[PDB]
Amino acid sequence: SHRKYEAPRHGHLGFLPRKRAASIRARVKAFPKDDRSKPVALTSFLGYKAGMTTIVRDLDRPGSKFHKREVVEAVTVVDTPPVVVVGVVGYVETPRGLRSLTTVWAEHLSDEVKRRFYKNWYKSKKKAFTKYSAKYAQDGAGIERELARIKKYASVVRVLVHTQIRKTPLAQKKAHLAEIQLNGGSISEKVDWAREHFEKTVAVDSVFEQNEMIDAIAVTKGHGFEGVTHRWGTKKLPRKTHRGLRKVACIGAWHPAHVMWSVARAGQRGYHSRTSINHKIYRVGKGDDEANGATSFDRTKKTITPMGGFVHYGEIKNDFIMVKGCIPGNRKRIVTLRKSLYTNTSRKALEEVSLKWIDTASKFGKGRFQTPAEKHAFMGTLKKDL
Amino acid sequence: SGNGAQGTKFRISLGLPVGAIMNCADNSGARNLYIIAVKGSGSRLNRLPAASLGDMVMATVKKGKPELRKKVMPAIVVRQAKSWRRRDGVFLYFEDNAGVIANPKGEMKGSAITGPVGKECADLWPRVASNSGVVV
Amino acid sequence: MATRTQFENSNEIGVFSKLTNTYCLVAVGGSENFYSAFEAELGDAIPIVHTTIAGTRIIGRMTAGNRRGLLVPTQTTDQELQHLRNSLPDSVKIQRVEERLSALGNVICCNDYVALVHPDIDRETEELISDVLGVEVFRQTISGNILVGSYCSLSNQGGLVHPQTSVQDQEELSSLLQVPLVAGTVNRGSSVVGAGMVVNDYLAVTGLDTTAPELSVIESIFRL
Amino acid sequence: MQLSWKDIPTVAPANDLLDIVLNRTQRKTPTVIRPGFKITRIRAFYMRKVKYTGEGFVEKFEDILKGFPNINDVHPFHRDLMDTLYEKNHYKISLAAISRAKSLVEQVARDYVRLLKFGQSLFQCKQLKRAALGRMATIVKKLRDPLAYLEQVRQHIGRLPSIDPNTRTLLICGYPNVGKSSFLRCITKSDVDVQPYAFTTKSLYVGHFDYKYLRFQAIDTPGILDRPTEEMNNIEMQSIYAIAHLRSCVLYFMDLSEQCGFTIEAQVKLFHSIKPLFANKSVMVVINKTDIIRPEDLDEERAQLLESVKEVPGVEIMTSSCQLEENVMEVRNKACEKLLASRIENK
Amino acid sequence: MRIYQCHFCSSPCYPGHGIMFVRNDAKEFRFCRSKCHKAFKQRRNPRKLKWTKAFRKAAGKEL
RNA sequence: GAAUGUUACCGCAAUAGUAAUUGAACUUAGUACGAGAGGAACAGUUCAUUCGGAUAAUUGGUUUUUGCGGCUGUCUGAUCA
RNA sequence: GUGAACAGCCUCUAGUUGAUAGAAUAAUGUAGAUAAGGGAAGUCGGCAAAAUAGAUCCGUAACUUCGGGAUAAGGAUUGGC
Repeated sequence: SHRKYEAPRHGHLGFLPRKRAASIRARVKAFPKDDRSKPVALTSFLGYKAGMTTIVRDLDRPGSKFHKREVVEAVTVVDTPPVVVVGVVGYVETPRGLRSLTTVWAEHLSDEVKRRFYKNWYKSKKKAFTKYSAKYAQDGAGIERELARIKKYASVVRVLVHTQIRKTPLAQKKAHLAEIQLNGGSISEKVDWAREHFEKTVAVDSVFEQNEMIDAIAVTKGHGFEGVTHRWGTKKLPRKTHRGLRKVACIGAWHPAHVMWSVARAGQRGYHSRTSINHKIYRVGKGDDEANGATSFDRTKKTITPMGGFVHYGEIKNDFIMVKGCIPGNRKRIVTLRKSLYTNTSRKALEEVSLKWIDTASKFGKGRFQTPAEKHAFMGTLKKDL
Repeated sequence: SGNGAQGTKFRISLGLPVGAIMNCADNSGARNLYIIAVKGSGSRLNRLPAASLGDMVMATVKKGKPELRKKVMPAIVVRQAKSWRRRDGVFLYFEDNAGVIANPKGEMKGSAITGPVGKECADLWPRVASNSGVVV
Repeated sequence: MATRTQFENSNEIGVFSKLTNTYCLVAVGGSENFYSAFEAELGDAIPIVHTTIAGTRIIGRMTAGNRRGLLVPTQTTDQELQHLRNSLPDSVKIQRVEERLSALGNVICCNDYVALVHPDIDRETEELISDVLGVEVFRQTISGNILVGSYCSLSNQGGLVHPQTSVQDQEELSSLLQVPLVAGTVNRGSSVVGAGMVVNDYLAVTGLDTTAPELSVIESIFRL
Repeated sequence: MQLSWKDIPTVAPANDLLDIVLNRTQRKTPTVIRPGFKITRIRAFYMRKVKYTGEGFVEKFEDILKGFPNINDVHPFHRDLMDTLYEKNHYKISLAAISRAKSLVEQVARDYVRLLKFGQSLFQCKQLKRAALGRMATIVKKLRDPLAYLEQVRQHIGRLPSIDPNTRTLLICGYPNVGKSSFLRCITKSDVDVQPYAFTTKSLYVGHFDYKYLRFQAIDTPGILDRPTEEMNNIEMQSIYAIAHLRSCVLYFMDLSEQCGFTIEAQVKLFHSIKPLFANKSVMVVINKTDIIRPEDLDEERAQLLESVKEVPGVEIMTSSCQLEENVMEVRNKACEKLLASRIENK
Repeated sequence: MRIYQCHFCSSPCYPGHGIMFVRNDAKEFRFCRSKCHKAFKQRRNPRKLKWTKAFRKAAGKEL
């Protein structure tokens, strides 16, 4: 039978598998279609979320209530350290497993990728890739020959890179090895691209342009073994009820005798990975880039450094990337970016940018003055300080 | 929900459910307009669908006009007096509730409506903006 | 001229937009639809530049003005008079005028020499308005109603009056307001009069809901 | 401008009503086993029965009455249109057969709650259902008969116009098979395309015009109106007649162009039959093609409504032609202005 | 070009947040923060209690 | 977690299972059609309700960092603490 | 001591520190917290909870056998110096 008539679903699930994040790296299984017309361009990227702010932008969109008015939403500025290519590995297709042997790394390895392999940094004798660095001493019979196979007996190329932590305020002291696929002309302009780009930073005058639809993948925050009550949505029994007042609703299944799949209770509300798409790049910033707070109303030289700090960060010392909208999953961990998969509907890329007033006040307390020099000037010389 | 409104305005999540004693302050001589039915949605478990600023519901008359009782008449909320939901940041409110007089047909009747009237309902319903006075 | 359309399903075009004889100020609503209406009619010194006020679409409840002189409430911002002032010669005043209310359309009418303000407030910034327009504003209520901009909207010729009006009122204000005062139904027997139509010096845009004898008033009293 | 028709939805007669059959079917069908115990599987079919009940119940017997006014509303002309279709016969047979099946639902509900008794032996239930089905059958039989008539006239009212006698109305009628292709069609835009029309040779060509702010429009029924009621043992001629009886300003049509020598001498003593009936009805005579009038029948036909001789109150006549487009606006205008200075001026 | 300054709290900060209490008929003081909203509901007097800058005008700061 | 020399980092994803829905308004369009009273769909742009998976720069709720400030009864003679 | 008082609380004398401890605070429990708008939409049911609450003064209906109702409801007053 039924109560009234079946009723909706508050115990409705959403993730068949799930589980706790046994790795800081998400599960990237989606890759854009390889194009031959467009030059060598990346498909994925790395970075770290900084936080959110309040940016005033003239709504060019023909709203049915606002339109051309001073309105605000919620955007994020993902920070990204100077990514340097230190590994060139190419592949072909994806049958039932990996299928290659042409793995080319580097020689000048810093103290960032040498900590990823070993938990105990002190026990490490700093002697990694010793048998690989000895191949550069000779003519290179096992190096240059490998590149001759990629130019013919290969297809896709996943460049192995990492993130600088020596200038990153994030207390981790370790780089993040990932895989980035690049699509360009033919199959020989893929391996030779990253080959001639050793010990180099991220260039914004080749691939990275203005207003590009990108994606965002981060890591979700968990809360322990949270039960059906808060994890899904269970009711609250009155105080008159005994032995419980917020316990799980009586299931009463049968449907096969093996109790159903969606009668779930306690597990892990969060601590996984998400996937966000359709995001336009507002402004590409750098590490030594000044005058970040370009206000088109007050005209004052200022940055976007948070006057308070969110949680586990710093005071902006790397290349920040301001993108449209926000991103699921908490920060303080590696965030794998991604370019456009294909000709998406978007239905919002028609509107460009119109950013003016940029917020840079307090993030820990209440929003007051944007610049600390303004408060000092309004106060003047008194007892303490100047 | 389509009886002469300028598009579908942003349905703000207010706090006017079923059984809300609404007052009265306009050209009419009524004191309060008790509502016996508040809706404005569809498929939704458990919930009493509330009415945002600019919705057309049916209310009754208790105190004020004893001659017009136990009947159905339109009642569009002209006074929100509560924090709405926009994109600007601003969230100002009034004090007293709404309460207007309308003929049991599908339109309005009141004209000289005193008291502060929200600009949200004025933009949505042309009849409200045409029959008001003090806006915000 | 005297056209009639269904702009956004609203017969009350006087509420949304406001095409006074001072300056053709059109709100946001009016893309290629309104442009095709007054294409060969306008396009002169008075364009149809879109604008807004205080985050609203209503431009008929902010000011009045005769032929030269438009004010602006202090409630809104100055993000509209910093680019639109280039088109207009010298009419809209850029002086910060303090506003006591917000809506100035159903309390004050616009013409040239005839004006009326419903008694409700004192005399502070209201005197400054009459000083610019140069009109001896005399406060007088009509049938105990606060509204006046939606019941009557006279011009330099005639003036349509709300049907629900006493006979005595349609005689004592015929010499002072220099209008014949013609009472009759309007817009299929609606409750609005000046809120459904805006009389201009040249054209006269109304509504299609207006019946033939209700529309024949313009081509008889106002005379073209 | 309407009355109380063209609002009733479609009604299934008997062939399109096979629903009862379907239901009885599933009913006699049943055969359940009832869960729980195999010894107490006798308790369920009662619910079964209540069900069938409610079903036929709602059925019909209320939607038929909707869409139809009353046998004694206001004017008999509103029911005169049905007289030329179903006739007071099927008429009363209208509300008649109405109340017919109507109470039918009575007997229905009756026997219904009736059996209602017991909630044991699903089988007995099958027999009960069969009986109910039979009962239903013996009804819609003769039912659908006149009910067929029903559906018929039903759709029927889609081509037949319906004016309003509670306002101004200018009666305009003409005589087809003469030359109305470039005369009467100069007023309206009516033309036969898909919708057919019997009775006369042509169809329904009702003219209309919107001068100043008035509203003058009325249909015409040629044939029955052009002959006495006694001559027509029914049909619509009488249709033409009631048609007349309606009006505010009857406009008679003549033709002195002599298409094939069809002058009028016998229908002269016929206008007096409807003369005292025109207490507050204005008359108007319009003659088409006035230029080829030969002096052979002019000195005899003029003693009708043209000159002050017989059965003439003393009105104004018009002699012109709208076929050659000679002051067609003046003719149309000077045919309803008299009504403005009569009923409108007084009331 | 004008500088936004709070009235009841006398503190130039963000224009919105903006939950404010009108005076029905006449106008009201535009709040500059959310903390100023709860400081008006309890009918607190900013003239006596130090929370504004107008009180500092009668004090005098010349060091 | 036991793991066939071991640990860490970086890939391919079989099988089973499966997940977003609906409505209105504006423009085309007071349109095609029609004797009158009347009255649509396709494309493009702009939204809302409900369910599931998330996020905390702003707002609201919560206040064990039992803070800061103020106050009642009693006490270390009394005051500050 | 405060207070209407012999309650409760605080302090002094006398009488005391045996009832497993430590680390940790994810969900599900007994008693005890606090939530804008709406003010009886949950439930068989005024069942839980919360608010109103003392003294002085003022005011205090109908009914009854004038020993009652009556400390009515709705207000005002209240500490220290």
